[PDB]
Amino acid sequence: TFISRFAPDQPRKGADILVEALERQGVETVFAYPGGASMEIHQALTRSSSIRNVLPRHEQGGVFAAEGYARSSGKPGICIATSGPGATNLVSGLADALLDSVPLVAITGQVPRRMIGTDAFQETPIVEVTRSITKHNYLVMDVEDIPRIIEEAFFLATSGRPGPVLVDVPKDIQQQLAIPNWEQAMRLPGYMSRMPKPPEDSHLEQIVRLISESKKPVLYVGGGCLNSSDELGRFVELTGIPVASTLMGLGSYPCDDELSLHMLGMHGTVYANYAVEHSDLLLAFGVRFDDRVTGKLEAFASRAKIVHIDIDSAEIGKNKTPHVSVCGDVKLALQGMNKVLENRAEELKLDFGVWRNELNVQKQKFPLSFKTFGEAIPPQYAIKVLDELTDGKAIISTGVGQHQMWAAQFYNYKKPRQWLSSGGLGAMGFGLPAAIGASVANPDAIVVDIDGDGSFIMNVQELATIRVENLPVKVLLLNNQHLGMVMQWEDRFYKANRAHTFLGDPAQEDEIFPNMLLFAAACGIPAARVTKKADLREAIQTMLDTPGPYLLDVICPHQEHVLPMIPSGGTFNDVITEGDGR
Amino acid sequence: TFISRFAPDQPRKGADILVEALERQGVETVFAYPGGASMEIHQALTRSSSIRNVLPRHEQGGVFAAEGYARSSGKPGICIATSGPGATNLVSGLADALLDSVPLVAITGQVPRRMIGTDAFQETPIVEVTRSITKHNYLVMDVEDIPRIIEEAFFLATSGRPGPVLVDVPKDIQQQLAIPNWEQAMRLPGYMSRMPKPPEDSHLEQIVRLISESKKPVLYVGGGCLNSSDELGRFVELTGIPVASTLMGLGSYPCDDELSLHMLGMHGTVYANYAVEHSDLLLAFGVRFDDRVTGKLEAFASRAKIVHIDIDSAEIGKNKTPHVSVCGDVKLALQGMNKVLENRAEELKLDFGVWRNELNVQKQKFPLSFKTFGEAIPPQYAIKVLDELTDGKAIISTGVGQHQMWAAQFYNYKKPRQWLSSGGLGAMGFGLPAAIGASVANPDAIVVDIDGDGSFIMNVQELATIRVENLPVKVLLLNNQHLGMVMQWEDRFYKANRAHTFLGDPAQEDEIFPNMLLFAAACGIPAARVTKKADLREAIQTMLDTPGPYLLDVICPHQEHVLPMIPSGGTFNDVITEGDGR
Ligand SMILES: Cc1cc2nc3c(=O)[nH]c(=O)nc-3n(C[C@H](O)[C@H](O)[C@H](O)COP(=O)(O)OP(=O)(O)OC[C@H]3O[C@@H](n4cnc5c(N)ncnc54)[C@H](O)[C@@H]3O)c2cc1C
Ligand SMILES: Cc1cc2nc3c(=O)[nH]c(=O)nc-3n(C[C@H](O)[C@H](O)[C@H](O)COP(=O)(O)OP(=O)(O)OC[C@H]3O[C@@H](n4cnc5c(N)ncnc54)[C@H](O)[C@@H]3O)c2cc1C
Ligand SMILES: Cc1ncc(C[n+]2c([C@@](C)(O)OO)sc(CCOP(=O)(O)OP(=O)(O)O)c2C)c(N)n1
Ligand SMILES: Cc1ncc(C[n+]2c([C@@](C)(O)OO)sc(CCOP(=O)(O)OP(=O)(O)O)c2C)c(N)n1
Ligand SMILES: COc1cc(C)nc(NC(=O)NS(=O)(=O)c2ccccc2OCCF)n1
Ligand SMILES: COc1cc(C)nc(NC(=O)NS(=O)(=O)c2ccccc2OCCF)n1
Ligand SMILES: [Mg+2]
Ligand SMILES: [Mg+2]
Ligand SMILES: [Mg+2]
Ligand SMILES: [Mg+2]
Ligand SMILES: [Mg+2]
Ligand SMILES: [Mg+2]
Repeated sequence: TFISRFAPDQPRKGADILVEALERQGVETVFAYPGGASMEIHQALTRSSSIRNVLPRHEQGGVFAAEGYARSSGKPGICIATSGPGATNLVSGLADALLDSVPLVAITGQVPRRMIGTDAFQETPIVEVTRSITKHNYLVMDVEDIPRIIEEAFFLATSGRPGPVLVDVPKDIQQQLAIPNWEQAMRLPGYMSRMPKPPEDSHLEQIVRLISESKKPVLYVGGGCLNSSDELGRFVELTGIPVASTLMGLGSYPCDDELSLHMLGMHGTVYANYAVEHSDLLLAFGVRFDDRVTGKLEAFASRAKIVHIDIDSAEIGKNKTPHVSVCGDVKLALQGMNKVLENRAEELKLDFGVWRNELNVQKQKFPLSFKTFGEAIPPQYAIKVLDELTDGKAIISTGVGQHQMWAAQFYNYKKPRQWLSSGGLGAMGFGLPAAIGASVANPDAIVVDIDGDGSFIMNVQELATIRVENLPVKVLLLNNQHLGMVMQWEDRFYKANRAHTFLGDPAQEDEIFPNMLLFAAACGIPAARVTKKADLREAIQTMLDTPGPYLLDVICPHQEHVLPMIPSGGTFNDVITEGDGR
Repeated sequence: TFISRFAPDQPRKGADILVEALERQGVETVFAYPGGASMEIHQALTRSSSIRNVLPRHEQGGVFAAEGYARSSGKPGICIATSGPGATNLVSGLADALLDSVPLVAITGQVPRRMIGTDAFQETPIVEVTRSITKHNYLVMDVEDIPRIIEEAFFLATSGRPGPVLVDVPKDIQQQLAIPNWEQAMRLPGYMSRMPKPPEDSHLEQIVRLISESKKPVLYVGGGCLNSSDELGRFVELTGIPVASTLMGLGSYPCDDELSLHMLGMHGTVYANYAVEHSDLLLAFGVRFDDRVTGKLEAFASRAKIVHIDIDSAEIGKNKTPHVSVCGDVKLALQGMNKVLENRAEELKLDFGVWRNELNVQKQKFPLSFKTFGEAIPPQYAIKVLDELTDGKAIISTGVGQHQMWAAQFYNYKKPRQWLSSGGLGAMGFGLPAAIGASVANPDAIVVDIDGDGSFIMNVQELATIRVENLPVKVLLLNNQHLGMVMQWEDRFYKANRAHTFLGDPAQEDEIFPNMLLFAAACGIPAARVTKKADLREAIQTMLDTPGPYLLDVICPHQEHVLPMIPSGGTFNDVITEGDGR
């Protein structure tokens, strides 16, 4: 049973009830930054012997760290901020967690209840601000509600389609004395009654039947499969269907595998987008048919029967209309379909080697390619060397931009939750704090933040967090001195007319600005810069072998372009396969 | 103490908890119309021996009756409707109660909690629909909340500025068994901490001082004074300040009194609007400076020091900027100012007989006047005869239109809560149901609905309610066969071009259509029609002397106009004092 630090008849502060509510959820780590409206919560945290606090240097760092914790572990991430300016600094993280379906519980202090609505000191209506960028939120109006609301928040954040839940706690409720009741029933009758049931054998056998009748099936795998790598891998054994993955699904099926078509979509491989373009059966498991993937919807999988299995009924038929649909956990659907495939194996005689051979011809004519100019370091090459020296077992977090795409293309993720990247919102500054959360959740792992120079500086203050918490976070900084992805679009569509994409100092144009090594130096983090491709392998090896945190500044020619590229709203026939800024 | 019909350890349905919650509030009458989602509440009502239900024939009749009950008694009116179409039929009454600050508690049944949001049978999101036309509303999500929410609803409806509160109760909560806790504390910390305090002697003596320094003071009295007739009357004794009343304030100060300037505003008396126009001190007690009263705001009381005493801080300075302000109960402000005036009486030497004489000259040159054409019945005359034959002691309710203004002008209300009229929203069909509620709340009173033919037919179905409940409701129907007030504006501003204002039958143009006597006949209510002014006095006398309900159809020439008239947005110099539709 659970052991409380208080007697069952002993009144204690609401802040102490809230912390014990976290303890009763199995919480061991929080990311909490103190302020006036949350001082009581922070005092109660020091009284907890089972919950560790990682103090960020910015609440956006706190929420992004909670995301990295969640994405790398499957557990909910918990961040805590004070009222007013603390709460508003969470907003980008809440939106990011909602768009990527990341389970997250955010607790904000609030001004006393009687002060609400009066423009009080450090008051913002955070429940109103965040209603459209959270899965649910609460304003606690009585200390007796703390056990129930915390329980509901964790249940909502982690069940169904996961997402962020914000709990706003007025300071007077934190100080009120009460005796908690941990037996209160949750008040989610509508939500709980609309929870998907395990899929029926009726629907599952229709799918297995559709597979046997098809000649060109393609698996279309996304973020919803992160807990189904075993079931999915078994499914691929029994069917031999090639696997195309989204940015969010990377690693659900191993990238180094022969049946892997790698990533599809705007910057997906030519052969992955080819497969979807010419398929007759599209198995869309745990995906939401977003515009980065589909392009022009009418042309996406235009001659395929579309099977869509999603745990969110609101996603089924939202953009692309499926032929067959299953609303439920893809993990269960895979388990059920795997049994059918095992028994009726010899009756089905599944063989797609002719389709696979057609795709492997595309895989040989159009592989992912990069150019090497003299001794300049290709960013693609740097990530490939990191893959080798870490044996593809590192947890990878990124910023947003060209380096993000290259980290997606040129690292072979073997398991899900190695890949931590902001996909739906695409928020710069995510990589460094996310690596902080992933390292705390996986203390023995290799954690590398593959960051861009614009993204890295946005939350550079979290270097102090990495040092103080003694986290072995590695930073592989692909430094092209530009806002690279926006620069690439300037080259393609605006005649290379630069509009504020250069991040260096124009007074000293040929100097690396700023000097990221001194940012690491300021926080006592060893660092180095590498410029010549000949030095890169030993440089990365040094970063990995040096215990504790390390920053490697990898200088790269800025004229590189992420390829291939299907322009926004385009079709497969519009794919760009050559060119850069030279 | 209170005696429950259940043992303190005996579980009972939520519906039974809700009814006992009403009993514990002192509720004796409700206006409840049954439907599927509220059947449990109606079953629980039959188990109550202290609460009577008056079954309307339309839920709009139910809410309007609850209004009449409230306006005529000072107690909150309680109406109950089922989900969906029952709840939506309350909407006009909720808006009407909010605009006129009438205390009201509306209970709606709702579909089961788990069905909410699914377009279920007879489901409408009534809490969303009514949020902007109620003072507050609730969606009960647990049977344990019923005692607390009902207590908060009555507290909010009746404290501060009164208003309607809607409580939405899902059917599954009505059926759930529980043991109520009647000791729960309310959760209104912000509202209760912002409640006005009793006025300080600091503010009150500044006002008494401002009175002594003024030569032309005018009292400007409205709906906020309905509980202050004694204090106000005493205040007028000590100061001799003449009293101008709004439509909502009629009867706070007696109309037959010599210091009474009667009603001000768009259809106010020439002398009341004169006083405000030339005053140097305007005592605005319990008023909200609405556009019907002020006209062009810059010209309203343009040379007066304005004292505004309102219980709602949001009203002070909303339209007209006062010089002095007191946020609090006008009843207490009057009591405090009366003490100062009593003690410092001989030191003040208050005498405004010169100003009063100037106003009494206006009162003699421009009195309220009407014309008599042959034997046709002037509506103004009919109301004056009703005043005499009832000695000004009848409770009067009205519809909306010309007859409403005439009932305001030509009846001398002696006490507040004799005058029940929809002022802010101006909802036709109010008069008949309001009379129903007033009669139930005042069983021994003379209750007369002075109604128009358009207004009366809108809720004519409540005649069945009057008969079945055996209520002595008198109907003085001023029948001009037109939508009279809109007709008057057609005459003045649209060259008498009729645009759907005629309510009779054009095929039989000179026939009274419809025959309201047969409407009364259908419901077993004695009725009569009078056409000649010579017959009017005996006709009204018959209506009054005949026990029980009675309808008197008073035929009137339609070309009458309500005078005087300050056009909308005009000034005192724009007042119209002559003309009609002839
Ligand atoms: C600069 C940039 C470029 C990008 N370009 C690309 C690109 O070329 N290709 C690309 O793929 N992405 C790209 N993206 C990422 C992108 O915008 C989206 O994040 C991604 O494409 C959508 O991922 P998804 O389809 O797997 O759905 P997700 O966002 O991962 O959501 C999961 C889906 O599965 C469902 N689900 C969740 N759990 C379960 C379960 N247990 N069972 C069943 N269903 C479940 C959810 O309801 C939801 O519909 C890019 C992002 C950036 C920032
Ligand atoms: C066809 C038609 C014509 C009309 N023409 C006129 C007209 O010529 N003249 C006219 O006067 N009206 C007219 N009206 C009515 C009108 O539109 C308004 O209802 C009325 O003028 C406003 O009443 P009020 O100023 O007393 O404020 P109310 O609506 O009665 O509200 C009361 C005010 O006092 C405050 N208050 C409440 N309780 C207290 C308390 N205990 N202590 C202190 N303050 C308190 C409230 O906050 C509020 O500000 C007409 C209506 C109709 C339908
Ligand atoms: C908080 C935030 N602000 C601005 C953004 C708009 N974007 C991008 C995009 C694609 O989302 O535009 O739609 S990418 C990008 C530039 C990235 O600079 P880098 O870190 O150096 O990486 P690289 O390897 O050089 O490309 C910008 C400015 C963004 N997403 N987040
Ligand atoms: C629900 C409703 N619908 C329409 C209305 C618009 N109005 C009016 C007004 C002033 O509010 O117009 O602004 S008054 C009026 C006509 C009144 O017909 P009567 O009952 O016969 O009385 P009378 O003695 O003849 O004048 C209409 C149509 C209204 N207020 N309520
Ligand atoms: C420099 O002022 C500081 C500084 C610090 C460190 N702490 C606080 N704490 C409070 O002021 N607490 S409070 O009484 O409940 C309160 C009353 C009114 C409005 C807000 C409010 O809380 C805001 C949270 F700060 N104030
Ligand atoms: C002709 O159908 C009728 C008729 C009558 C007289 N009563 C009811 N009652 C219910 O259906 N009750 S319910 O099971 O809780 C229910 C379930 C689903 C949706 C709404 C709902 O309630 C709506 C209220 F009617 N239905
Ligand atoms: Mg089929
Ligand atoms: Mg090479
Ligand atoms: Mg860059
Ligand atoms: Mg003064
Ligand atoms: Mg006469
Ligand atoms: Mg009429």
